[PDB]
Amino acid sequence: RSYPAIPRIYAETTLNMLLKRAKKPRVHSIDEYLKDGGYQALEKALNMSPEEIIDWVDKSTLRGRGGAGFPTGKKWKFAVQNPGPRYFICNADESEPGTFKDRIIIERDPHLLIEGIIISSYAIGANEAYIYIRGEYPAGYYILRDAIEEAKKKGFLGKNILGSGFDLEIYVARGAGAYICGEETALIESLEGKRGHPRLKPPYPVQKGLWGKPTVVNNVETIANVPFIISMGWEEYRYIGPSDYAGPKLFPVSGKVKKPGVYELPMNTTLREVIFKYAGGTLGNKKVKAVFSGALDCFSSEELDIPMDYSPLGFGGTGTVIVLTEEDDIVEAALKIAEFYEHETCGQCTPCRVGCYEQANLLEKIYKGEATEQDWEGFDFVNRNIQPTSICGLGAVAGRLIRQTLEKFPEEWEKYRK
Amino acid sequence: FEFPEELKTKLQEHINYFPKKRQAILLCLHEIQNYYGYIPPESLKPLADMLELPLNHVEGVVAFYDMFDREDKAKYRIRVCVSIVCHLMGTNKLLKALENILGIKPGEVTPDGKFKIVPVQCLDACSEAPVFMVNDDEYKFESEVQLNEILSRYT
Ligand SMILES: NC(=O)C1=CN([C@@H]2O[C@H](COP(=O)(O)OP(=O)(O)OC[C@H]3O[C@@H](n4cnc5c(N)ncnc54)[C@H](O)[C@@H]3O)[C@@H](O)[C@H]2O)C=CC1
Ligand SMILES: Cc1cc2nc3c(=O)[nH]c(=O)nc-3n(C[C@H](O)[C@H](O)[C@H](O)COP(=O)(O)O)c2cc1C
Ligand code: SF4
Ligand code: FES
Ligand code: NA
Ligand code: NA
Repeated sequence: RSYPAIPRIYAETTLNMLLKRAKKPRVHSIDEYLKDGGYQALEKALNMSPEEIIDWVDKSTLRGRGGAGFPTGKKWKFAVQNPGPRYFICNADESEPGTFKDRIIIERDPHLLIEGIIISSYAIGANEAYIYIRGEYPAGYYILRDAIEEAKKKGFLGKNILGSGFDLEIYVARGAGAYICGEETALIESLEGKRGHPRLKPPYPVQKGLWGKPTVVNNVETIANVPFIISMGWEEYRYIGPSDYAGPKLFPVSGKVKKPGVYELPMNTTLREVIFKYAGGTLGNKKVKAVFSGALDCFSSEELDIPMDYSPLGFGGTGTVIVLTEEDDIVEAALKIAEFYEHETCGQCTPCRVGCYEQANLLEKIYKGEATEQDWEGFDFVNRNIQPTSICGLGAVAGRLIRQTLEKFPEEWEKYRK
Repeated sequence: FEFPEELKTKLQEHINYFPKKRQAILLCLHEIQNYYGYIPPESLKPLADMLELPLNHVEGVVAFYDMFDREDKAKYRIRVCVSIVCHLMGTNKLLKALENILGIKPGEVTPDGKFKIVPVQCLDACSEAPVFMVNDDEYKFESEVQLNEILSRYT
């Protein structure tokens, strides 16, 4: 059928795995997927025990592609130590600034995700799975609904899948404008028909999630890896990139680069190589001033030689690379980040609620040169005090990137103080 | 207040889709906004009954989720990203071109009720900045001439 218009995001791969089809900016339906050996991994998995599938995913070193980098096999193991029923959730809320890696899987190769969801659901003994896709991805929603019907038609979903005795239905829920609904416990609250208010953790969803039952939440890109682990085996999967941070990774690159788009690269790729080797360097060959890792971290021009892996000295996060060049005002950019957090705090926690608002309100006065001495000292104080009592990662990091700009670009901030 | 049957049928479908009726609330509110060009306050009492939820639950959900609008009927929502990357790559040029063509600013509706500009956070098509949506359709802004063509397709 006809889907809503989607910008044709550039996609390029050195590995030809996650982007084997998704490098072409169009829907790949089940026949094209089946032509490339699609759903043969699912058939292989259904002839293995759930325990064996968990072991392979564990041994693969697969880590959470949603941005926290939690070991995927280890998450699954925690779930299956708890009595059922269990639920599997695909987090497709993708709302971090500069982060458009998941949407090109959903919109272009939806069967890669669906095959991933079926194998993972089988592995953890979940007979009911959910995709929660953000409201502002309507095309992704219709593409997934149609893809799931294709899968049903071919007997990859429903009861007794391929004579295995494994039953699965995948339900597609839509968000309605909240960044916070991507936080796994807020997502679960939204799936239950409520406001997206994060839950105090522990318990983690794997212990108490959807209707209080053991629940695995995994990112789109994480799940998309599962068919490759089963198809190749974990040993071969681990040959891709460095053996400690193995597998393909999607790097969404935007801002002041010549070739903005998504790059499928191994995680031993450096930040400098992503910008200059793959994304074609900077617009007008201007010097890199900073890289925003979404709204999470700010890297200076002195930090471009870091691996794009989940190591302590690594880039980590979503792999999101927003490039600022020498003429981009860091305080203006900091203001845009403050405005984001102001708009998205759910308000449950007092220092998050007032701090996200005050950080944005004071930084705007600073940017416009209307800040009193009190507002300056106020801004510094609130930036340092959004985190206390926070029950989710939003409050924990709402000041992080802006603090990093204060420490890495003090001369620019001082201009705004005088 | 009663839902027209063609709308009620869709709402019932969504309510029958998930294992529990209350899981359908966001899809139902999307469906209501799609039909009326906003959420009419009067629609929430009948929806609560179909969802078997208290009204105050349903009203709290509509208030929480930024896509739902109870204030302004608009046939077409021009969602304009005002986040970091689109701001760097020319959100202001896009807003200027929208005012030149339609005569309105963020938050405002055209006098015919056809177009409302909705400032939104990152739509995550940042490589194609600056980004906007017209209802479900999503585009890179190139120039006023290109924007005029795109808007010409919404009648
Ligand atoms: N992709 C996107 O669009 C967005 C991504 N993010 C990312 O979200 C990240 C923060 O996420 P969180 O879920 O708060 O991180 P986290 O590190 O607290 O948790 C990561 C995952 O591991 C699980 N986990 C952690 N400790 C566990 C334990 N002891 N037992 C069992 N399971 C455990 C959690 O349940 C979760 O599924 C950031 O790094 C950011 O990059 C944030 C917003 C949007
Ligand atoms: C405020 C907030 C928003 C989040 N949004 C998303 C999101 O859109 N997508 C996502 O996959 N993870 C998101 N996360 C991370 C999830 O809580 C969770 O770590 C992840 O979905 C688990 O999958 P993974 O282990 O495969 O990375 C968010 C976290 C926070 C604190
Ligand atoms: S830290 Fe902020 S976003 Fe997270 S639950 Fe508390 S108030 Fe809500
Ligand atoms: S910053 Fe506008 S789409 Fe991401
Ligand atoms: Na096709
Ligand atoms: Na084996």
